[PDB]
Amino acid sequence: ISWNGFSKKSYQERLELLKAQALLSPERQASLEKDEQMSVTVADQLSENVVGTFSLPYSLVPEVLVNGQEYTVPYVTEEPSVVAAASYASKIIKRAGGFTAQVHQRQMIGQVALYQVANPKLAQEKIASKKAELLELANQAYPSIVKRGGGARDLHVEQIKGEPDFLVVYIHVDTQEAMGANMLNTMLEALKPVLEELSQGQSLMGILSNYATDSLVTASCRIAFRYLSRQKDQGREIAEKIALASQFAQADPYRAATHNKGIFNGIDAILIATGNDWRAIEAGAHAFASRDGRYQGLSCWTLDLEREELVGEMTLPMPVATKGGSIGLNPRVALSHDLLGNPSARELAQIIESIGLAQNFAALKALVSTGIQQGHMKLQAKSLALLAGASESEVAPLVERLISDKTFNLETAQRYLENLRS
Amino acid sequence: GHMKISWNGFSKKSYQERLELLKAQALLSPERQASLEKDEQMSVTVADQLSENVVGTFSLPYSLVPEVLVNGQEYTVPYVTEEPSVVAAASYASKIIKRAGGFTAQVHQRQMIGQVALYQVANPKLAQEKIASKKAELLELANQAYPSIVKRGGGARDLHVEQIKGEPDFLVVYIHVDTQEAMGANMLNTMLEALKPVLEELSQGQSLMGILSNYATDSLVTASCRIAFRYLSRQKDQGREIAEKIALASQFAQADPYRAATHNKGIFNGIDAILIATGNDWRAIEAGAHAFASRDGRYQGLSCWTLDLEREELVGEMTLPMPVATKGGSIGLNPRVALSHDLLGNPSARELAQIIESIGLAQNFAALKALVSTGIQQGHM
Ligand SMILES: CC(C)(COP(=O)([O-])OP(=O)([O-])OC[C@H]1O[C@@H](n2cnc3c(N)ncnc32)[C@H](O)[C@@H]1OP(=O)([O-])[O-])[C@@H](O)C(=O)NCCC(=O)NCCSC(=O)C[C@@](C)(O)CC(=O)[O-]
Ligand SMILES: CC(C)(COP(=O)([O-])OP(=O)([O-])OC[C@H]1O[C@@H](n2cnc3c(N)ncnc32)[C@H](O)[C@@H]1OP(=O)([O-])[O-])[C@@H](O)C(=O)NCCC(=O)NCCSC(=O)C[C@@](C)(O)CC(=O)[O-]
Repeated sequence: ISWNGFSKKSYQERLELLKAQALLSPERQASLEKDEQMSVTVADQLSENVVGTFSLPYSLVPEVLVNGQEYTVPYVTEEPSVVAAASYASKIIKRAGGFTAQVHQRQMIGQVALYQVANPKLAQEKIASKKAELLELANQAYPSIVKRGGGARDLHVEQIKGEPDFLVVYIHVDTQEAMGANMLNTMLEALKPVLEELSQGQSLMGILSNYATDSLVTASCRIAFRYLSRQKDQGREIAEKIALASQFAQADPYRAATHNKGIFNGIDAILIATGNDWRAIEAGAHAFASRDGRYQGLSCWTLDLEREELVGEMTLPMPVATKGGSIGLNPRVALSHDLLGNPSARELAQIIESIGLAQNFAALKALVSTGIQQGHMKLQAKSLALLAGASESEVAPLVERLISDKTFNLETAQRYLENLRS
Repeated sequence: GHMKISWNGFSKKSYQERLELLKAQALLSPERQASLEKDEQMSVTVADQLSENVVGTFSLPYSLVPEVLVNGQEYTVPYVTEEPSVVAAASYASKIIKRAGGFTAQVHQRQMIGQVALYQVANPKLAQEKIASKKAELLELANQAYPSIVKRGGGARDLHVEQIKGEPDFLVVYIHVDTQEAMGANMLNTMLEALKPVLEELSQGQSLMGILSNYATDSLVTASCRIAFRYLSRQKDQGREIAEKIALASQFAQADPYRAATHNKGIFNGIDAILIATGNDWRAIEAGAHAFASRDGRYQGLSCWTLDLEREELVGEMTLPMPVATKGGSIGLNPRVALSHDLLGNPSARELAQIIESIGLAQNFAALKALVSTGIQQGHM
């Protein structure tokens, strides 16, 4: 069964189409049809001073092809056109072969800040020359069930200049599937007393870093010009303008901020659905956006003129998880993982990275062609046309006559739908 | 000050007791209090209007951060977060800072920046001089396509052109528009799209895009607190060391981007919580603020904590772009978002921006105080 015409289906028809796809078990489908929410007693366990619950929309972005595997992505967003834009971009890019994505590394970085170090140079080399014992110390409670390529893998000391000067020790630990810093804090808590003794300094803090450069993930798409425009040869011009738009985000931070914001309309939507910490992802990615000395766009769009293809690519820190937190407490988050086929943490990271590039593509394509206002008043005319009882074959001629008028309401679509039937 | 029911021991109250205490405060109307007691949620029919392909609704916790004193006015702040200890830390930090006199905050400006990128300009210098010398007609043009914002005190205020070098060269026109209580995305892009045809003619170039910018440097807001050392520790003699170590933690975030990211992440645990509660766009705030953190060439912490040794006080300060809104979006559609604005006394957009700016510094304060003293090992309650 295809997702064609899913645009124009009603809420009840969307749930029947999802049931036809057979993506959810009987229990999860029923849970979704009752619109089961996280209970107040559960929310009382996740947060403090809880006095109720707050609800947001829950949507589906279909036909997300990542590495030859197709997914139905769950979105949680309150902003109109975000889901429609990701769905439109996902369909086009699926026709172009889908996304290719990889996880370069998956390790979390912890750091211990030391200060009041008499000689940072000798302390740097003294701690460095005990790297083996320091990592052996950090690995002593995880000798084999973790020490199979996981565990504390690397350590190094660096002199960070400034006011004052800090001696920072970075530890690199294999994260596994859970969002548990229990691994990290066990290694940090034991290294702090030793690092103080080796450096003859004082420890300021031992904390995880959300600048997760040991968890980079890249996704890419390759779109033939013929897929960008129905017109003859104008798919190349749209491609040229999308590559220019990507260079603008590299040149002006005022554009980079908006460029990267559009990326995170989708990334945060799937991060919320899957119960992931979007503040950590937003921080690491936006810090990553200025790694070359200036805040620039997080994705690149270039032209392959000889193959006649538009190429998109984006690398971000994406240390997402599939266990822990609200994943096992929020029943709709568990349903979101089931919906995606229970992907691994690395597989989920490549799906999120792909929808962010898909979200970015739909924004740039609209900005450089029709504009972003046009696409905002076509979805209203569409939703108002469905509330007026229009069939699928008559939505399009009703939207053209509604969008023709400056202002239209439900009473406007109803009168026009009646003339269409007269 | 007494004669007003206090929030002491609110941590230890049960869910039903929290609603009774909130009812005793008399902050919500009979309808809003009842709406909260029924735990009224946004319906699927309403959510159907906010998003596409809606197949249900997604629920998050909804919490209260009490005793948020901003500019001598006290508030009960609503939080929507799924992360444990976030609400507890913001409540704890707000109580201490309330004892220290609360927050002082200001709004420097409240204008949105839109931009039109031009390329293929034969003479960018002459095109720059042609567009600049017609600022008056261009901004009158920008206000003629959105007349309703002019009738309420707002609209396009300033314009300027910039030559951005590179490959290729861009000629970018920035407009500064007064949005009033709205975030003004629909407003701005409507004005930009109307300027695009004219700017093409003035420059004899091609328009690439006309779009709002989330780098809202015309909407900076800073909040600050001033905490005597005696308030930093219950021992009333260890507050100096706690103060010194929080200032060191604040400078670590200025020196190491690996710390700055975590430092700024803790800020937005609270900022995003109140942005969701009030129906505001946290993606826009996250993007502009994190871009703002690298304005001096390196990604650094967004807040400053310094020592006033002669006054024996810890000083905190944070400036962020905060172009929040009180009308539009899901405001007035999500019944809990309208309840959140009522709970805060229906503050103006500028007053709301100073509450959000203050709670972000309060969140940052509680994190630094813990990392530098007990540490954040698990903190499971
Ligand atoms: C929104 C569209 C797709 C409308 O464009 P359209 O012409 O109305 O599309 P369509 O209705 O003719 O159908 C084409 C396909 O698009 C999908 N689709 C189309 N409509 C719907 C719908 N109601 N609900 C669900 N899916 C929809 C859907 O897959 C559909 O296929 P179908 O199902 O018919 O076989 C287009 O105008 C667009 O891509 N706009 C871009 C909006 C965007 O990218 N992001 C929204 C956030 S706005 C923002 O501020 C971010 C930004 C833009 O600033 C970032 C930046 O500046 O870089
Ligand atoms: C958590 C406390 C307050 C406990 O520390 P404590 O002193 O043992 O708590 P307490 O019960 O003794 O103090 C009571 C008061 O504190 C608040 N409070 C205290 N407990 C609760 C509770 N269960 N529920 C609701 N409110 C609570 C509340 O205001 C309460 O007022 P009262 O009811 O007594 O009148 C303290 O240790 C703390 O502030 N820790 C900071 C933890 C934190 O910042 N969490 C945020 C998420 S972690 C994060 O952001 C990542 C990070 C930190 O790396 C970012 C960064 O690096 O900056």
